[PDB]
Amino acid sequence: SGEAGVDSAWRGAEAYHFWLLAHRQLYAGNVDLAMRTALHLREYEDLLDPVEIYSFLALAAFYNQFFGQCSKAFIKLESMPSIPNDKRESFADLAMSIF
Amino acid sequence: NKQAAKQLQDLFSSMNRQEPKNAELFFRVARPFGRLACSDPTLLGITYLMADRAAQLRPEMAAYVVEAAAQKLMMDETTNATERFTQALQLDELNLEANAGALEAQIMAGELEEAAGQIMFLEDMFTNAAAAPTLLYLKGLLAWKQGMPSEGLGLLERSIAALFSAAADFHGPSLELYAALNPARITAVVRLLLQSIGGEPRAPTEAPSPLISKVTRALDLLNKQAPALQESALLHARALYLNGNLDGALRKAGEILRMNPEESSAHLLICSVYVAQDKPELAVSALDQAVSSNFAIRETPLYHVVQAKVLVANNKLDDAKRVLESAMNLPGVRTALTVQQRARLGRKVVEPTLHERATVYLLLADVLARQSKIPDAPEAKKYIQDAIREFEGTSEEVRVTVADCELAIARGDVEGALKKLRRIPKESPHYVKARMAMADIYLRHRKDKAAYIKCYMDLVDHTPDYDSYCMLGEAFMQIQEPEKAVRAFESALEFSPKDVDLITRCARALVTSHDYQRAIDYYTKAIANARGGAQHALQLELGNLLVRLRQYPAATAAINKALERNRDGLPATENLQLDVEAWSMLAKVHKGKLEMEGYSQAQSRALELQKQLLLKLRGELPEAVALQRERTAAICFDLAEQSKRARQFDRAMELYMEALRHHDTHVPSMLAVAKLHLANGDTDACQAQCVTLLKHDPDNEEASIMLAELMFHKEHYDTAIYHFQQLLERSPNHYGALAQLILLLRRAGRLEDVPRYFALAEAGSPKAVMDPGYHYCKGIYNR
Repeated sequence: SGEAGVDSAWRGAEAYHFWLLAHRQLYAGNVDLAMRTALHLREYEDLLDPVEIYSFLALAAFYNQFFGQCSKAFIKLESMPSIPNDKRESFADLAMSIF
Repeated sequence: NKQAAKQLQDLFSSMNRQEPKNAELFFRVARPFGRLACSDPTLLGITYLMADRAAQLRPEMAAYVVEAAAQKLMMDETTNATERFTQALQLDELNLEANAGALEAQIMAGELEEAAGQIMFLEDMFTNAAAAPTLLYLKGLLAWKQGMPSEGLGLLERSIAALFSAAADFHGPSLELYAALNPARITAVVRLLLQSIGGEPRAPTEAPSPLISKVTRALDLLNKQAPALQESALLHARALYLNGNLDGALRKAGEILRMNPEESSAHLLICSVYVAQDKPELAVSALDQAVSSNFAIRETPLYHVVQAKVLVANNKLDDAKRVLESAMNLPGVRTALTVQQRARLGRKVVEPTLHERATVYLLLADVLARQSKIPDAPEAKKYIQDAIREFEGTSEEVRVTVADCELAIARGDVEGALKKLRRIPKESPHYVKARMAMADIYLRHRKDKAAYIKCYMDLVDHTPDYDSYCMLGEAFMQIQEPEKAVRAFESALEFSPKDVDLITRCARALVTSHDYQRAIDYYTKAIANARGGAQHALQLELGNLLVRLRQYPAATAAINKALERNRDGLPATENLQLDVEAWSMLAKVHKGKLEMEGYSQAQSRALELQKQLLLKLRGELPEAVALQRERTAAICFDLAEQSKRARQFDRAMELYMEALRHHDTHVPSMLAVAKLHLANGDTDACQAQCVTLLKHDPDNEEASIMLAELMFHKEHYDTAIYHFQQLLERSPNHYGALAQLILLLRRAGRLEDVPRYFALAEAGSPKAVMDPGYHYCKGIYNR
């Protein structure tokens, strides 16, 4: 089935609606609302590529300079590397520089 | 042996008209290299021959007779070893070397427990001799033959450390070195410590074995003492194959095949590494290399294991099954051979380590499982239960229950494998390794992080080993709580520090948890796992940590002290290149100290050290002939950049000349001299740099693109727009190149391939019309 509630019934279509919302808001001046509607896909990372949402949040939230989210993004960009190890290690070096 | 054989033959011809036997003469024939016979069987036919012609002439003195029986003992040929050791025991019964070597001969002449009954008298007389090499190797060997490894490990490593201390007096691979380095006993220690793993692949990120790390460090030290010994590089890369350093073993085996004309054990190692690296066709290529060297190497457990699993990787079930059956049906792997066979056969039989035999049983079980349909054939289950039964409750085992643990992994019965793993309490077999096996299976195959951490819960419950709490840390790393990963890593470390891997894993969790202070504290608490030079770490690496913690004066102290370092044996000039590099990033620290003129002086002295390296680092992996002329070019580039920061482009001009003269082929040197000649107003000098680069490479982006624009400079825009349309074919929406080609075509009187490359910018990429440079370029196109 799906997530609880009629508002969360078509959770796959809702998942990609929120993902296309994130993609549109990343370049429409709503990068923080893109972060929130990709935190929507922090539940919906299973049906899409989890690395895509992870890198989206990490590399448009650290550059939004949300320092707690910067720390969490660099935790994800150093621990459990799903980010490819070139940029994973580059942002690991940034974590060793920033944090 | 060729020159050795002819020198032996005309030697024995020359013995006729002189004294056919003489004491000092025949002692000096072999005794600096009759300390050892451990590399190749070619060492025996003169050393023991004229050891017999010297000691059966007269056995009175102890040095060469005892050490000749010792080198007779490094292929476990007690027969002659006990002969010379007992003629010594008849002549000088109690001694530093005589009785020690005699008990060494006993403890592989079937008398494993019969040479440990005179502890009090030997101990008091050994203390008297130390108060008023062979002793320490005796103690470690005797501790090993009884069954317990750890005391044998420690005392044998002490013996090889003493022989390395005796080795440190020599500047290189010397005959006197081989007397005092004594690779006989050291090689015996090494080959006695390769039994902890066998022919198996090994990883240190698993349950880490520090003993093979000690073997690797020791053989690296002996390679430093002698890069002219085939057993040095051979067993060094063999231990590398057992230390998780596989491609280093490949390179050292290639170094063997360089330094000796051929080596069958090197090809054994190469195919072993390839199948341990899971490279099947390369593995069978190196297997056929060993076969072309000798097909007679097939009947030995090391090559049995590696050839069997190569032909499993080669998927020749006939060949893999025949190798495994010759392991089984012909005795030697199915049956554990006795110690008395060492006297009879010499360098053919050693007591087969049980990891290796259980690996053979597991491999035969797996290939019969694959010969069946389900991964459980009757023969598969039979050999799984054999790998269980013959390897229960001992020290060299890997499968008390791990065999059907892995068989149930193949069946998918991970929980039955989990309770089978519950049957064993400690890593006498592969408790910890099957723990991480079924735990990672739960993590990824079953998508259960809870069972992934629960396996290590029950592992630390059964055996509280350091690797167990380490994998507690690994599963806490998985749970997106890297602080918990850290805390379980210090739990592992402060349970017992048994390896540098554990403490450095703690430091790495501190790195990924953004707590670098204790990370580099553990880097200064994981100094080195063994000897080999600790002040190199404690100075250069410590200065790097001070750079990480931002102490640049302390970095200058540690790193300027680092660049006076040294090694043992042959200290080759990598000492001096690391002095150069410590000076170069010392200059980088000076730049970080804001010392701009300090950067000029320190990086200029790094420039002149790399000018030495421009002439002294040319060979020894001779790509340095381009590397160092790039490096001194790049450091005079950075000093020219400092001159730009010192506001002088004419000094940048001079050091761009200097980079040009370091490396002519240097492409950004052509760029730099061209751009600061155009600053002087020299388009012709830029065209000359284009010509030189066109000689250096014919189709470069610089060469083709800027050649195109340089004849475009006289209104020949067709080549310019052609090379830039090649550029926007190669790079469709390169916004700088997009703007350049669209303005160039527009100024070429062309608006035709303008929207063609706008469309090509968005042809393969359906996100390009909303791009900012594409926005700007399409905008100016509409303008």
